[PDB]
Amino acid sequence: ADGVGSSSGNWHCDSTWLGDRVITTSTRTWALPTYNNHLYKQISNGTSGGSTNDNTYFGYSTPWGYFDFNRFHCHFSPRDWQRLINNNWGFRPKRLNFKLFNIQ
Amino acid sequence: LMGGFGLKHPPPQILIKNTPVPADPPTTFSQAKLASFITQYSTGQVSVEIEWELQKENSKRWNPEIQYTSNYYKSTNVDFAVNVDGTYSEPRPIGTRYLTRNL
Repeated sequence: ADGVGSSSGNWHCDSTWLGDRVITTSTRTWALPTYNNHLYKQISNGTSGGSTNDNTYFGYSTPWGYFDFNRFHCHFSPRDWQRLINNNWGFRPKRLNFKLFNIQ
Repeated sequence: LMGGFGLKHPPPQILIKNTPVPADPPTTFSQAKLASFITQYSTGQVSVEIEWELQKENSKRWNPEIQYTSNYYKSTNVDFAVNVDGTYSEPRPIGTRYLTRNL
């Protein structure tokens, strides 16, 4: 069924409040550039050039990108965040589900 | 018009009275009703329990809604609490209308 003219996913964004748990789903549109012209490159900073010893580093930059949802406002709206903080003593994440679809 | 729920058959009236206990009658018969009673009062505990049904808020509004809040700033007394002399007070009227809906 995978094809050019049929969508591979739907837009699911909302929250649902059931008893002792809440399920917050959110959908976004992204754009991915080519990084580093498909190259790995080492990156470093030394003391030469007026930089401090404290800021020295050595590493690599990769052509890859990455998905990160580590901020709460990704998952919660301001109204949902208000329901959470006003009514509850505590919360913790139970489980996660991730999807990529409708790729151009 | 003052507020609340109109009811054709509302909660019934609950009527209570101390049964009269007469003092000693005359020892010779008299038809007049007895006007002399023992002074009495009664005390006790009353308990009432109501079950309320709730209508949950389904709103899809994005921005945070207005809530009823206690003032954060310091004060001599706590709102809705007893004072130094021990009397309880309600500092303000609290209505029920805070969350919002669309027409």
